[PDB]
Amino acid sequence: AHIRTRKARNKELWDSLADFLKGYLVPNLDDNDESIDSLTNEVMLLMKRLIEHDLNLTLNDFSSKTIPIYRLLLRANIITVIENPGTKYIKLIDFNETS
Amino acid sequence: TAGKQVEVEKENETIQELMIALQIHSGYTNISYTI
Amino acid sequence: SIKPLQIMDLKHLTRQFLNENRIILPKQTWSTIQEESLNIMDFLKQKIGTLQKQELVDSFIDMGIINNVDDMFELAHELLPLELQSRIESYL
Amino acid sequence: SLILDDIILSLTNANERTPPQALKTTLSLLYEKSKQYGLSSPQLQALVRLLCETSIIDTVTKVYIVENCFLPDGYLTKELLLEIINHLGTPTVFSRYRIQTPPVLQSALCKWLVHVYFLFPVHSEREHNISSSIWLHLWQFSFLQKWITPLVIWQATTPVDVKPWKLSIIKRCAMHPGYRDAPGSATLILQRFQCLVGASSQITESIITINCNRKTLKSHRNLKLDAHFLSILKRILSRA
Amino acid sequence: MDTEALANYLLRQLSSSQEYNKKLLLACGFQAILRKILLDARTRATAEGLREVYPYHIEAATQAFLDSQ
Repeated sequence: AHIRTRKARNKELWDSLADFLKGYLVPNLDDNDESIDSLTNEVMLLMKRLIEHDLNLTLNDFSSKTIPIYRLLLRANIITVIENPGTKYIKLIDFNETS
Repeated sequence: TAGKQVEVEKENETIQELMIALQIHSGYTNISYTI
Repeated sequence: SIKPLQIMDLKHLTRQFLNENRIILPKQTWSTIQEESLNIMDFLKQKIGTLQKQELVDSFIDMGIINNVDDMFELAHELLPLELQSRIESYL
Repeated sequence: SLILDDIILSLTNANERTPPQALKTTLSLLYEKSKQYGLSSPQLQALVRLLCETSIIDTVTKVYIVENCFLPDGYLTKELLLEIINHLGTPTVFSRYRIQTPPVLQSALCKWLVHVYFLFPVHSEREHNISSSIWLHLWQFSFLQKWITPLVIWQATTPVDVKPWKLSIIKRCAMHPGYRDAPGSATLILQRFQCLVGASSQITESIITINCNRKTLKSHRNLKLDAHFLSILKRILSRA
Repeated sequence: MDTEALANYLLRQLSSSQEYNKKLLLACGFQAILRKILLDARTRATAEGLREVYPYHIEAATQAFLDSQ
């Protein structure tokens, strides 16, 4: 009976994150000459890529339009960047682990 | 599975911790407590 | 005049870098790095005493330190404290 | 009392162009009645934000107002820490249009939060998780570390608070050149995690990787706390 | 000593906002060279199969630097 309040909370985080991207983070990028929804989707995709721990996410997945995002994650110290190719993969640190 | 409710609880946790870090390090000035 | 730079200061500017690799310096090597810390500082003190905006990091690519300015930020991230990182970011 | 609002509401209207001796009157009037009636938490919210956004007060006199008139008449509001929090940090590429507040004023705000820690309000546990990670993130600002580390420590109560990802954040920052004091402040936080969760191999070996002289750690464990400020504060809290 | 500390150290033996930042850039340049040199040194100390960087490796690598670069 305790499950549909957390799935309730789960959408109210997704759209909170979304509303914050569309609302603040992506407008303060102001690239693509004015493509706020053409870019929000770029960025929204990237965050669900990060949140779902897509291992295929690499540095090249950042347009030169979205590369500040990458730099922002880097500054906050909340991603790990590791290279056999000379390419570099990006995953979120683990917030759930307890050991 | 009642163990995949323990998975939305874990992505519930990362979105939360993710926003805090975006907000702080992007100079956001409306940091609060969202439900 | 304090031209020879402190050993303990070196052992701090780099102790993460050493641990993060294989590097095991005895105290004897530590002195050696000190006297070399001079001729390495000696080098670039005549390299370009001209302080330029644009070629500052262009000078640095020429030295074989980096390839572009993205690499310089990856250096800022690992050598500067948080708030200077946000600064330098806008400088580039 | 109600007087401390024409005071505060006036400073709000001050700017460039105000007769500077008119100003010094209102400030002394603030210094005076704040020590007497103490400050009502909503007033305290309005005060701290003008202190962080206006240009028309010397910064070292701002510090003075925090050191000599930030005297709450009870428990702190949560909307007050948010107001402080929303004014801490560095100007970033997404936030260059932002009014940013002198770092010295920032750290002094934090030092002040240390003095009134016992007046923090009760957090729901979800709220406590959030607050615990904000201060850890903020802890990384090199010029807030001295006074943040007590807050990140004192909030460490249950072993739920201490998790691996908080550890590297700490360990990264201790080992990180371009920070001077961070190894001291970091071991401290760690020892409090040790002192809290018990064994945990990760923590104990991190502390080893950070060698501190055992005497910076004794200069870091003891804080001077300005007895004159808590004096006046006890008096205020006694009265009503 | 931290990196900003190292910045003013460097410039005092030689010599406004945009010029502050370059001072920092410069301090990262010193540590960047310096660690290139220690990494060069480690490899030729591991070439010879050794546990530990010995001093000659250091002056090898340091001149191996100033020659090529």
